[PDB]
Amino acid sequence: IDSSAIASNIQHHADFTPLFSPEHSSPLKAYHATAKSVFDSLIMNWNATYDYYNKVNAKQAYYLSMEFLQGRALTNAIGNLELTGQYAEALKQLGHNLEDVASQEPDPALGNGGLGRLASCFLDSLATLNYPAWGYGLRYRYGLFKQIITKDGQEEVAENWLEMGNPWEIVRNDVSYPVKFYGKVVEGTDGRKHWIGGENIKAVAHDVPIPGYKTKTTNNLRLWSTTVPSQNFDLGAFNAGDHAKANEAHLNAEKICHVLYPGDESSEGKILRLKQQYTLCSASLQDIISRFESRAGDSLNWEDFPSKVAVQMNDTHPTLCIPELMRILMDIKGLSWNEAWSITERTVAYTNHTVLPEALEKWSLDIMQKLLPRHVEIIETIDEELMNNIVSKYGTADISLLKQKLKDMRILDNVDLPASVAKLFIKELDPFAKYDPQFPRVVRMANLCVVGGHSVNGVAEIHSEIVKQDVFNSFYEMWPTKFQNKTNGVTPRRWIRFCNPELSTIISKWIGSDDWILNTDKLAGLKKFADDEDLQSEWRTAKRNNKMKVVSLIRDKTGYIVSPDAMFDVQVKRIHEYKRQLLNILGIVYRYKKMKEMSAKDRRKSFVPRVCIFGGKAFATYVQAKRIVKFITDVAATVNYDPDIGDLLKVVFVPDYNVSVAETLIPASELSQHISTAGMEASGTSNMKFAMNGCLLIGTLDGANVEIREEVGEENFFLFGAHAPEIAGLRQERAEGKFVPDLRFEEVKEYVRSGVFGTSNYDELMGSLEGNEGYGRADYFLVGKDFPSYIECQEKVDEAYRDQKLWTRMSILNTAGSPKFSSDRTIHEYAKDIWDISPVIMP
Amino acid sequence: IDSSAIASNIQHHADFTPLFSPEHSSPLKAYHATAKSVFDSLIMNWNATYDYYNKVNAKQAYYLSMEFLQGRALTNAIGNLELTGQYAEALKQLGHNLEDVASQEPDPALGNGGLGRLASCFLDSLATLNYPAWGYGLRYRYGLFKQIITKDGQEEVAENWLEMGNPWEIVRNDVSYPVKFYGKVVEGTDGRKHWIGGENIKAVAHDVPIPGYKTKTTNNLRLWSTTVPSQNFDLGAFNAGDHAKANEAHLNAEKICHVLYPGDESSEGKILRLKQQYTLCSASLQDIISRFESRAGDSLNWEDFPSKVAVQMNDTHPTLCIPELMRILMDIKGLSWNEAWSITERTVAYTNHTVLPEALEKWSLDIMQKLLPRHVEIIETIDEELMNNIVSKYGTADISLLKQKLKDMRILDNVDLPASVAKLFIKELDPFAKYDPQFPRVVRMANLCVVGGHSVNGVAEIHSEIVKQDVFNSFYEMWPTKFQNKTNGVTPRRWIRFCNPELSTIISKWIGSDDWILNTDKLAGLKKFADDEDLQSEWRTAKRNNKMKVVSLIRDKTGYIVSPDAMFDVQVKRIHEYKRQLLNILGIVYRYKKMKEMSAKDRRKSFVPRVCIFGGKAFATYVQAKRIVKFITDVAATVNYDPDIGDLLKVVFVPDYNVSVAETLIPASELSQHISTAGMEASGTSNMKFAMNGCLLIGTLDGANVEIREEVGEENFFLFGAHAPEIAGLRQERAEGKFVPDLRFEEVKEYVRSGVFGTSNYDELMGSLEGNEGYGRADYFLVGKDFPSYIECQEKVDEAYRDQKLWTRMSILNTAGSPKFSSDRTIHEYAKDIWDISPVIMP
Ligand SMILES: OC[C@H]1O[C@H](O[C@H]2[C@H](O)[C@@H](O)[C@@H](O[C@H]3[C@H](O)[C@@H](O)[C@@H](O[C@H]4[C@H](O)[C@@H](O)[C@H](O)O[C@@H]4CO)O[C@@H]3CO)O[C@@H]2CO)[C@H](O)[C@@H](O)[C@@H]1O
Ligand SMILES: OC[C@H]1O[C@H](O[C@H]2[C@H](O)[C@@H](O)[C@@H](O[C@H]3[C@H](O)[C@@H](O)[C@@H](O[C@H]4[C@H](O)[C@@H](O)[C@H](O)O[C@@H]4CO)O[C@@H]3CO)O[C@@H]2CO)[C@H](O)[C@@H](O)[C@@H]1O
Ligand SMILES: OC[C@H]1O[C@H](O[C@H]2[C@H](O)[C@@H](O)[C@@H](O)O[C@@H]2CO)[C@H](O)[C@@H](O)[C@@H]1O
Ligand SMILES: OC[C@H]1O[C@H](O[C@H]2[C@H](O)[C@@H](O)[C@@H](O)O[C@@H]2CO)[C@H](O)[C@@H](O)[C@@H]1O
Ligand SMILES: *Cc1c(COP(=O)(O)O)cnc(C)c1O
Ligand SMILES: *Cc1c(COP(=O)(O)O)cnc(C)c1O
Repeated sequence: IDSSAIASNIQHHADFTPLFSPEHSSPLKAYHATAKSVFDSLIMNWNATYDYYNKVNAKQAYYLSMEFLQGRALTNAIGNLELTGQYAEALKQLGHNLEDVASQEPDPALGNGGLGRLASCFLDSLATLNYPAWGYGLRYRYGLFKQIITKDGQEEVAENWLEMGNPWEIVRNDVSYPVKFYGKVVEGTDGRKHWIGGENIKAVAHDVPIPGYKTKTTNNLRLWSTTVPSQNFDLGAFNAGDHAKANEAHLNAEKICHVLYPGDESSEGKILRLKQQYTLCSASLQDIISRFESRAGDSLNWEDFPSKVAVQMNDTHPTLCIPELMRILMDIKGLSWNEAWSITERTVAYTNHTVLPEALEKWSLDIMQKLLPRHVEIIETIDEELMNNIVSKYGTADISLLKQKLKDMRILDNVDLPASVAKLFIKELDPFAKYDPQFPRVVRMANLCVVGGHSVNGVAEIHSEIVKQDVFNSFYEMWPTKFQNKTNGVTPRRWIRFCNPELSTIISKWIGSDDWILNTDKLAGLKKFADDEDLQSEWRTAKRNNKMKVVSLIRDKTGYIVSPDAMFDVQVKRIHEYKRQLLNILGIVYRYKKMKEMSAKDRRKSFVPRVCIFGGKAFATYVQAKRIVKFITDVAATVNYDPDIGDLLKVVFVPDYNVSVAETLIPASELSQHISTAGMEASGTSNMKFAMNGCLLIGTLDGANVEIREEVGEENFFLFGAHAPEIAGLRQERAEGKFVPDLRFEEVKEYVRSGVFGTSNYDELMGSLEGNEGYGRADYFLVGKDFPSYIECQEKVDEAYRDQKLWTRMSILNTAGSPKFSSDRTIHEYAKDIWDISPVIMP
Repeated sequence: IDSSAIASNIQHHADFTPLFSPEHSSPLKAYHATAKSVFDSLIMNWNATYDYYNKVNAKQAYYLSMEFLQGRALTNAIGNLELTGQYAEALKQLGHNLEDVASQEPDPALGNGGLGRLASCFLDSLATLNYPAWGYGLRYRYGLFKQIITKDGQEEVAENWLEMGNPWEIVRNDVSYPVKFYGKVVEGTDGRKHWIGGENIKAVAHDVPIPGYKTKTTNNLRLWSTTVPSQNFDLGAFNAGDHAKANEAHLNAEKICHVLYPGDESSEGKILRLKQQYTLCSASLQDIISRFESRAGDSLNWEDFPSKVAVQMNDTHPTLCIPELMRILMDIKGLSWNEAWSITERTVAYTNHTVLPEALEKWSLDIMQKLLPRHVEIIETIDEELMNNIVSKYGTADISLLKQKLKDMRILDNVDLPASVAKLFIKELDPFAKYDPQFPRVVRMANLCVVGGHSVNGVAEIHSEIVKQDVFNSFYEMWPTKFQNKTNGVTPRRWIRFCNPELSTIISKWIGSDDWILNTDKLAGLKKFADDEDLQSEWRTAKRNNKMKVVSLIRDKTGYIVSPDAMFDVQVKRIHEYKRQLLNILGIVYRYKKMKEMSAKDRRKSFVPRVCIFGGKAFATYVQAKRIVKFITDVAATVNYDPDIGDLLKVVFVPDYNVSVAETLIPASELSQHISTAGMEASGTSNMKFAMNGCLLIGTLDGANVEIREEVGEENFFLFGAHAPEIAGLRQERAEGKFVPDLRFEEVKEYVRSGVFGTSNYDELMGSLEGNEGYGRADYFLVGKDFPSYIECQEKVDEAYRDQKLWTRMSILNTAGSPKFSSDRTIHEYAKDIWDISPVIMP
């Protein structure tokens, strides 16, 4: 299977599955063709893998998520098939360049943060390790948004990734499932419940093959596109002139897949958010059920269901899986409550990803009751049961104790207790056991997930402890055997081998083979070579070579001109008060001010030259975050064009940070920042990407840094800031006026109010770092607190960078320390300890 | 290139361009694959033809139309490539059946009536005869509508043909043209006009190859799909919860291509109707201009434009081509008025298709002025010129005469005359030369088309005379050399060879070859064999064999059970008061009543057994037409289940009449009806299809029947009814109470009011056949008048069918008489006498 045949297959797809005029010649045209030529290998293998799983009828694992940051598939598919050399040559013959062709691929608009990229890494590992597993998600048309950076700060534009269609997917027209909204429940002849009426849509499957590395195993991300049958278009409306009304039905079905995490401060935004989730659950489960039945055939027994199916709820979005499975098993197959509940408990598992409350979903019962009346019936029964198990395991005797246990674990909050439990609170009836109209009736999804899943895990050792101690305590006490940990990871094929081929050469040379790509434990053999100077020379050169690609990026995307002989200092992540991009920039602002009040001789002596690179998207509606990116941009303009500074300091905000950007940025990075308020980050995965590439980490004792420190060693990691235990203390200290800030921190704040950074003075932004009390103020994320610790920590980073022997020694020990953070071992752990699945290898 | 390789190509497309799960097995899946396997041959040849035309830079002809009834492509593509035998065998190997696979193809929803099917026939002839010509149109998503027949009559459902995508098209992503609505005009530095602002959309090309018969020549139907760039989607709107507002821009662009001939009783429906047309013109012309320029290259001279381009305006919908070409030539290329006008005059030509006023488009100036302000400026200048040419060619002297000439030919009606011409009417100023607010300001498009095109033709000899005498008289007088005739035709490959293979065997046998398919004149050699009994036997059997396919159709689509040993009497056409389906059914109702008042012995003696088959769609908003289909259905129920009748008479209304239905119906037909009120049908093409298949015609001296009678001979055609000259006379006779109807016609009307045809008595419908005066009444289409002539004519049809030697002799002479009605010679005529194009044969 040689390069000359491949160049013919490329030509073929350009001409015989064409998207452009024949005489037209574009890199973009070359991409759609090359994509399709590669894809042929994936279809062959996809079908082989599909057919073999059906034969073997092995337990299949199903990963549900609202997010998938797939990123560009081309170079990773080609790389995994090991046709990387030959596709490169093929494109030379045709007057093209692979790097240039690959760069025309649009990033799928299917995700946002770690949650999505984690899921994606997971799928690559799962395929690579021959595990039978699919991903289920929604096919978002416009995604979250494409970030543009103007003079007003961030602006959001809808993404265009599907405008010419996605070559990396396959429409499965025979795979359509009906999904239902609103309606009402009634009891049929056969005493069985029947959910009728309401609005009805159909979800259609779009498959995205996941090619394994050096394996024929090709798994699948099945993506739901919602629509309605053309007949639901209203010609009466259209011919009468009312063209929007004519189109109402199509809009409502289709908007479900328009935007990721749509704004929900409106009742209409909530209903959509909820329709998004139900669709994911309903369509996905129906399909899972379907596959179980065709494989079972004549020998069909539902008790076999949890031994053939594992469903993984990634955060609380897919919670509805639980009652949805109960609906199908009872209303459609005629299983009894306990029979269905037993099966459900053992099929579902839950991973929590953040102690942040935007993930601890609460829903209005009234909305849910209206949209999904049958599911509320089911939850009502589940919550009645849950309370009877609590009654058993505790009280009747101690009522005030029992009262507390019931608040904590209740799924439906502020509802009239079931008759059974209300009994215990007569005096008559206690107000606690009664719905209070002064407050909302709420459905607490996280509790329902804890009840419904046989396993509950977090994503880092510190975090899964927080989960057991702070978040779900009464539940841990009841079912200690539910609670686990599965520390996150990242695929080393996309995040070393294919994003950083230059380093990858150096790695396989000194370890003696390239097997580490798969058996990443074998990177540890670099520890001993850490002080060899010849290794160090190749290692430093590689970093420098990758830095020149970023100089191109910054030049092109922002217009700024930046030298690669400086320290590349990066912070790229979702723009949130808690991740504290604000802390970082203010630290830069302090050094900027010091440089400006200092002689040009001393400037060289005092500070190492840096290029401080920010990136990430600010949730559009999040007002304060958006002001933070605006602010960063303003500082950039002021610093980069100052002749007193020059190449001693540059500050750059790279627009539209996504998988593609990270793939260039990360390998070129020498210092990355992960400086979240301690105990707020659950894990974080860029941490792990950076370390794999020999990037050093400056950060807090928070999430995955903790374990990353353990692996690479305290001496090869820049630690600063208050620790997790001390947080709420330092806050309440602030509340009673007891915190007095560093003199240097007051200096910076006022130097910002000086107005040297444009016509804006930002008294409003600095205002969130002041006062003792009140929402949006009181420096809740401890920026002013950790400030002095931090800027002092940055002095030690300077001094280390001065000894490039040391810096490179440490650089190397981070790569040597990374193997724990391979998504491969994250998968093994999941596979053994939760899913209980076995690999399946085709002959 | 053998059948065994083709079956592999089919398998390949099923697996390597898949639309369904791999284990799924459907006739439908087999179609999409087979379609794609055939398509590969078309792409090869499409590109060969494309490239060769560019080389030769031969004058290209461009057919613009709002309609294209393409019909199913599969068997016609396969047939034209002459791979018909081998594709049939290929499908047997794969466990499938071509007829069964072909029947899964959805009819494109791209047309409605003759206008569309004519255009389509034309494209097949043009490719077949090696003429360089494209068709330009819009890609309608939901089409006009899918007709369903319920107990309430007709109901309209939006068509679903694109739900899985069209295998027979190619998206040309590099071909996008901006189209602009509203806005305003301003004068730039360079004294040149500039149209700025307003709403902006983009039209994208979708190509549909037109394979020629036994030729490599593969021409093109370029179809415009309107949209906007994803960035015009409003995230602010979406995140705020206002999901319709977020989507407003996309809806407005996209709705342009949603429905064919959208209802326009609303100002909003008119603006759309107009946006549809402008888009067709604007996008198409820009593309034409573009191709001219790339072929011209360095040697570019605009005086060469009409020697390289011919644009054909099919009816008044593409009228805007005229001022649109003027816009581009002046505002974009900088040609002067006379330079651009000279070129425009010689590029554009106009075909009028009906003296019916829904085609003689009048537009409100105020709407047009708002939507297309620059185009009105241009029309204003054209109308000023037109009036100066009339001033020259007539008056100043005779003013009342000149007044009359100006009313008739004026493009803008009820507008203030230009200063120049207003001069001639001072007394002061004559009210005639002044805008009267008591009436609308109107733009008369047909006049503009006459002014703008170097040729004006009709579509049958009688009609093109009507056009010169009645419709455009003053214009004919001014420019007699503009006015022509091009009698319509139909492609004999789709309408004999491939719809009727059984007959096609018989044809090539007795003529000695199959060259007639191409050189259809050679059917004339059948005249002499008309009385050979062995020919007659094969001929009768074929008809009977094709009738058994219709028994299946009627059984399946309506549920009625009908014997093929009866006369198959068909009327299938758009349901219009003027085509007079009402006349036909009432004639049936008369025979029904006669049979019911008669002994069962006499019933056999008096009437030949018939199956009377109606079909066609009633424009949804057209209230009276819809009542006519309702009525027909009610009669069907009453007649078909009457034991006194049995198989002596059946009446059937076939739902959703389209190309596909006609392909089964026509070859099986023995009598077809074309009974329009004389002088109202321009041509008609089903006439010609029926005759080609040996179907006899009963009809009026109207449109193409006239010439069809001339060809097959008066003795082989059933003529009835008042003639064209006598019409308006018979009407005004009615107006002054002088018409007294036949006693048998009053009998039928009252027998309908009897209520024997269901709970409806239809006094409202019969009401349109009564009175002397008033809109919707007064029997304007002369149903009661022609009635006695007609039912008596049907007695002669009975008596002829009794002598099957005679009937079959006549059947044969109709096929022998058809060659004139081949779209091939219609094309030759157009090509020589209007377009002035030459064929181009590749080596
Ligand atoms: O992949 C990364 C994470 O993804 C998921 O988190 C998403 C949330 O579930 C989703 O709701 C959304 O959350 C945004 C809020 O909707 C939005 O209001 C805002 O929150 C602000 C609020 O606007 C403001 O009034 C207040 O002062 O501050 C709030 C934050 O403290 O922003 C939210 C996100 O930035 O977006 C999330 C992804 O961006 C998973 O749930 C999570 O576990 C993953 O880590
Ligand atoms: O392909 C066949 C023909 O196509 C084109 O004709 C189309 C018309 O241009 C288009 O406007 C439309 O016309 C329909 C009217 O819009 C609709 O109102 C109705 O007209 C009725 C009216 O509703 C009613 O009030 C009155 O009593 O009677 C009117 C008719 O006399 O129906 C019209 C069509 O049935 O549809 C046409 C195609 O269906 C070409 O223009 C034409 O030349 C072709 O022959
Ligand atoms: O982004 C989340 C939000 O959390 C904090 O809200 C505090 C607030 O200070 C209190 O008044 C009360 O409302 O407790 C909340 C935490 O439980 C921050 O105040 C705010 O800055 C931050 O944006
Ligand atoms: O479908 C068209 C429509 O045409 C006729 O309208 C007549 C009408 O009778 C007159 O009162 C005046 O309005 O002249 C028109 C023709 O110029 C028919 O009357 C009507 O039945 C028919 O539907
Ligand atoms: C790895 C990755 C993330 C997650 O980063 P955190 O460190 O968890 O904030 C987000 N976005 C993209 C594009 C990534 O590649
Ligand atoms: C030929 C044809 C027509 C045109 O028929 P007329 O006799 O002009 O009314 C309309 N529709 C279809 C599907 C056809 O095949």
